[PDB]
Amino acid sequence: AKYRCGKCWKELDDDQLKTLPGVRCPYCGYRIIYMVRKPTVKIVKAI
Amino acid sequence: MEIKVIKEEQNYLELQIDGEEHTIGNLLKGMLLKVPGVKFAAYSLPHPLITSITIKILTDGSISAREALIKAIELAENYANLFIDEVKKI
Amino acid sequence: IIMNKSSIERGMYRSTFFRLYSTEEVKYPGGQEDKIITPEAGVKGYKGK
Amino acid sequence: MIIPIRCFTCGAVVADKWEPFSNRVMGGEDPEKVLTELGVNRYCCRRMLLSHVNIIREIIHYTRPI
Amino acid sequence: PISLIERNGLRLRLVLENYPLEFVNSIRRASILYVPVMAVDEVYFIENNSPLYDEILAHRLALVPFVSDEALEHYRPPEEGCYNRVYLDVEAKDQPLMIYSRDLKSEDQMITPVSGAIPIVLLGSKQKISLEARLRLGYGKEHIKYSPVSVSIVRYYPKVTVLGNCEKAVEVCPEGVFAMENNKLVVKNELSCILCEECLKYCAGSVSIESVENKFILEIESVGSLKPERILIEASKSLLRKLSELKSKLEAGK
Ligand code: F3S
Ligand SMILES: [Zn+2]
Ligand SMILES: [Zn+2]
Repeated sequence: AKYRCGKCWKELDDDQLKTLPGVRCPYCGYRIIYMVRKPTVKIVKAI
Repeated sequence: MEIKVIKEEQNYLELQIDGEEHTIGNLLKGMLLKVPGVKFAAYSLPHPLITSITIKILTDGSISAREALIKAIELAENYANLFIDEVKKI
Repeated sequence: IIMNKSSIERGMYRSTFFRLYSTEEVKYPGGQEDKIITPEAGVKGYKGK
Repeated sequence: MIIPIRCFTCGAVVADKWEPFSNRVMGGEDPEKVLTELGVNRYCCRRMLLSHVNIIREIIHYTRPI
Repeated sequence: PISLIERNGLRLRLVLENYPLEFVNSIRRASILYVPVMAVDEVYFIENNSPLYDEILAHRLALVPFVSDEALEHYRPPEEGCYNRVYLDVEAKDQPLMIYSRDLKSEDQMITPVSGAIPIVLLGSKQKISLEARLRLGYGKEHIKYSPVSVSIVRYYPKVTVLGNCEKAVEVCPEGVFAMENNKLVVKNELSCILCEECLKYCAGSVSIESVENKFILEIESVGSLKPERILIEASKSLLRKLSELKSKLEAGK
């Protein structure tokens, strides 16, 4: 369950194994994180 | 392409072709109007959402409607072969 | 009106519609009582695996 | 947002003509001559090149982290 | 008979002398529809941070034309299982990067995009994109991305004659069918007429316009996927296949 720190655009990355009070990234105090795209191949038919 | 026959007779025929758009129907209508003996030939697209045409042929009785359709197909094939031969030399 | 379907197939008026679903893990009076966000195993009202 | 690959009316590629047309029009040349000598004579393609916004330049700043 | 008018880049204009209008229209319709052209069918996205979503990018890749003159015989038509593969794997570093169609690596070297100047997408800072597209032959009936011609025209053969000298006809007619040389009204491009009848409307007695029954003008503009002559030949071949199959079914029914 990897995450991404929302500071600027796609600031580094986070792992759920990292434990901090509340929701924060260790790198900066920004309070917003996002889930990353899962590393799986996706079939997208071109209509 | 599926084919279905309706109201077939010696001089009158109706025939539904599934899978052909306006192109084949118009080609066949032109060749049917070209072949002698055919009193009235016309295709129709009953619904544009469905890709299936209906060809109605009425003949004077000298030749069968199915034979008239076959002659029209032969004429169209001759035209296509001539067109290929003339384009290749161009 | 009649619209060219070939134009539509080239992206003439293709659009995207975005819908948002949001929740809050609200805490209500009690002993450390919270609505923890977690996948469900065997609790009541279970929709189906 | 980004210029379409092909003209909507006729399936003619106009995406590759965006950069030359835009660069030369921004340089100080009237769009008519640039379009005529670029290789687009049908006005269906001209409206594709003329009426474009290039939103994608602004969006790359506001991109979903995903 | 077929007479070439002008053969420009990706454009072909012919005059057909003895062919019914129905056959010529069927030829143009089959050129748009029933000629197979290689194009992207499915896209596999390993990673996508681009501003464009997955479906938008897949559509843009599908609309990109690939040269497939030698791919018709080496690849099975869709009615028959052999698909080409094209890779796109790039990443920006610190500045926006507009990635074009030239950096579309293909498994088969003969199959490449028509032009390398086609801009696929623009990437922001530190944005990586990686995908594999599976190209497949297909007809224009299934989708318009498979059409080999951007435009196909079938129009009547014009016969325009000047009867006396008229100064208005040179400026009335939208086409350059009329010219005024040495104070005489003459026709420069007779075959450029479109039978608009403005030339006849403002000066009725000075000019006579008619259409030639047997002759027609057939124009096709390719997109680079195929040669125009090959497009016409393939359209005629598809018409022949359809007619032969219909004849076989009619004979079987009898
Ligand atoms: S373009 Fe041509 S034939 Fe008649 S009215 Fe206009 S002249
Ligand atoms: Zn951070
Ligand atoms: Zn156009």
